[PDB]
Amino acid sequence: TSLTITEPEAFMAGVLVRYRKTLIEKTKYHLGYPFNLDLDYGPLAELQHFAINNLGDPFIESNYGVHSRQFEVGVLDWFARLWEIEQKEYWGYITNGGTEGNLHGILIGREVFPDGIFYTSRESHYSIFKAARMYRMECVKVGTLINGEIDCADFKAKLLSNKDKPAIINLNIGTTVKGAVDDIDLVIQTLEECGFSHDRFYIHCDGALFGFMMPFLNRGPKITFKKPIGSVSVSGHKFMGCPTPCGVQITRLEHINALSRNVEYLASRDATITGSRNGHSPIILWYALNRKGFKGFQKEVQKCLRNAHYLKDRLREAGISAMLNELSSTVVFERPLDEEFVRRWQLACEGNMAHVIVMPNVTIEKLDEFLNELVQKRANWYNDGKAGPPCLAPDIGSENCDCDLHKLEH
Amino acid sequence: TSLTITEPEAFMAGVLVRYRKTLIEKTKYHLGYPFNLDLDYGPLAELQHFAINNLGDPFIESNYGVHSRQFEVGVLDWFARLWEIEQKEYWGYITNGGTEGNLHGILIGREVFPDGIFYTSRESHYSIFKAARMYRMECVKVGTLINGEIDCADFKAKLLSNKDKPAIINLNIGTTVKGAVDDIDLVIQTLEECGFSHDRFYIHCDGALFGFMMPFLNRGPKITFKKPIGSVSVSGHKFMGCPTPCGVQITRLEHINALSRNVEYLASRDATITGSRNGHSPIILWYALNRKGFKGFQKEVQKCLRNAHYLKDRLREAGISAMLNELSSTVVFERPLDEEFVRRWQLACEGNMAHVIVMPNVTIEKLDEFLNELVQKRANWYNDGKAGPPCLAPDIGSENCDCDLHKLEH
Ligand SMILES: [Ca+2]
Ligand SMILES: [Ca+2]
Ligand SMILES: [Zn+2]
Ligand SMILES: [Zn+2]
Repeated sequence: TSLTITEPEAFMAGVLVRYRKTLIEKTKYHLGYPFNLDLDYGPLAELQHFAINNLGDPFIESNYGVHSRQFEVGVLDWFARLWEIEQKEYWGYITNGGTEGNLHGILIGREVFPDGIFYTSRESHYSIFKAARMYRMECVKVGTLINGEIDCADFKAKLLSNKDKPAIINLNIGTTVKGAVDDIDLVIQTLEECGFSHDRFYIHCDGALFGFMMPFLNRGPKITFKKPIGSVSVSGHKFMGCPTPCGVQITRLEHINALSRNVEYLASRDATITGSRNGHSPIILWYALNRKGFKGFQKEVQKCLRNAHYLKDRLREAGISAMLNELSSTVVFERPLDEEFVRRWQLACEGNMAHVIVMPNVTIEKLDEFLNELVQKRANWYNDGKAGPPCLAPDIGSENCDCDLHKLEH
Repeated sequence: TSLTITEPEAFMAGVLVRYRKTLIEKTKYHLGYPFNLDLDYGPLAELQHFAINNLGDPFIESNYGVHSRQFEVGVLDWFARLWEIEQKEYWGYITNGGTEGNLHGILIGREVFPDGIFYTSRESHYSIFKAARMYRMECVKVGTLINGEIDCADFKAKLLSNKDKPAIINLNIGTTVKGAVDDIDLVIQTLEECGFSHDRFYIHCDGALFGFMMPFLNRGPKITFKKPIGSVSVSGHKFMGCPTPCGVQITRLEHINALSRNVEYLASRDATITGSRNGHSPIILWYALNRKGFKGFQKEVQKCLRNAHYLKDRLREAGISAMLNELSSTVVFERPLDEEFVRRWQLACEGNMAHVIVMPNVTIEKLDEFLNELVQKRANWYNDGKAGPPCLAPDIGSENCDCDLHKLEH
């Protein structure tokens, strides 16, 4: 459905009204992807009048004056507080998304250790493997437990067979498909007891969704630069919500010296992946953090976990295979067989799993509308004498599978 | 000037009114950077209500439904027509800027030729060298004529000393500082006559500013995939104008197969540098191309060249060193000595050069306000018996220098 451009009104603002309609509709039924669709930023749309560009370092003002560094630096300072690094220990910037933050953090680690072996789990986001290939790093794929966590036994095994070289590591704070959280503490411990001291490994934390969310609980492996991590990224258009993709990458200031170069025509430094940078995003994220604070976010997070547990419980009671990890708003379940149902609710699918990500816009009323439809349609899919439901035990563990075999065991 | 975030109105919408004021002011006096500040996109700011995300390939719809691919594909088709490649010969996407397009095009070339030597001029944008380092390519810096063009003699010399390996080449369609245009035709010719056939070289065209502008003249070395180029990038927030940085990268479809990988949870492919992608940009660029067409752009371009020639002429008549290349809106001139004057007009500086880029928002009335101030202040800078003006002959040629020595020669 492409929309051809013709040489020279009505036809154009006609299109905006129709498109706006299809977006309202798509927004109503969206469940599959970790994007917060509850956007409360109406006062800021004045600013679409200016060409805001934070071109260069956030902490060194370029000669391009139409920028939002006041906001950007505010937001970054908040993130530094959130992850416990002090003003004079940290560098970072507001990115174009979680994949830019991954490319930045992995690049930083390659520069700390050019001979470094790179390690990540099999359930790392495609951005991580893209980065290693772009960067010509040796990528060792570490195995994974049933639930998605990195397997620190297989990790240990792999560390010891490359004991000469330093270790560069990506950890998944909330894997894309299953919503697992790599055990930072155990990973650190495993390194130390294979004779990797702090000065022979670099850890990047990919927290595109859950990295934002986890500091608002009193639970789980804390993300803090008091541990020997190297950098942490988050996507701003995931939990916080932002009309355009953005994110936040924060690293140790010591680490940024190897990337940072003066660029005379900016009167700034280039330590970012990008050149020109979105300067609306920093304002949008500043507005949100201010309106809501750590209390407003903690609420939204706790309600999202509650609503995911609800969804999971309702699915199990309908005898549909489903899992929800401890620290997660990602409900993995039996992949709907009706692919037009998949497209209507915009579900992400891998193999025999689909998932719903319960973002602030995802309400109980909306989960019920969905469970209604899914249950009605499921009845026509696996009726005798057709094959009967797929077994998700290999994906989510047999405790969570409700196929013909595993429903009996519970 | 950072802006601290505090836990919970007036204080916030107070800030927006003050910030909006400083942006109006900064927009009034901006001359140094290639950003079109004449933004006519008021009807589209409704859409800041949606989380538009073109996540994945522009031509394969992902399951995330809140996207602008209708627009994106329209815009890309227009660019394909503009650079003369047919619907079934080309792939491309709307990027986050000219640096993403550079990283994409250089990556494509590295995959066509993994053993390839990379060549660019000394006056390539910092993005180009950043890419080669990120990508661990061998970068051979080719020398440059006075005016900024790549020196195809020094090119030839360098080609022949690496005659075994294939050649990957970046060409600067409008260099950042001086506004030069690498001679594509001559570069091609030089390759052919050093025994590089089409299947042993890849050319990327960096056209962040002037790549958009040049097809609207009947002059200069035409950008066309009928010649053996590999890819062309442009920045959308440069000439066309866009509140957020964006761009357009177009390559040959044959070339994209080496990067493109299916990602099951998108139900799309990943052939981009990025993951999540701005889906407002494609709409903004679609609106602009439609309102104005090839006629509206041709006008804006011709007026920008006219206004640059004006600025240059006025500068020479005040006996201020200045150059304007043939195919350029970039007026290079004696770097103001008053750095607060530099910051007031937001000029980009390198060495003894500054420059004004004459973008559609840059009017004659505004150029005159600037020439007035510059001329008044210049009188206090080089009065006897202080040193007298710097010599820009090494930078811009002695025909364009008006120092104490070279002003005599003309
Ligand atoms: Ca329960
Ligand atoms: Ca003239
Ligand atoms: Zn089973
Ligand atoms: Zn001179």
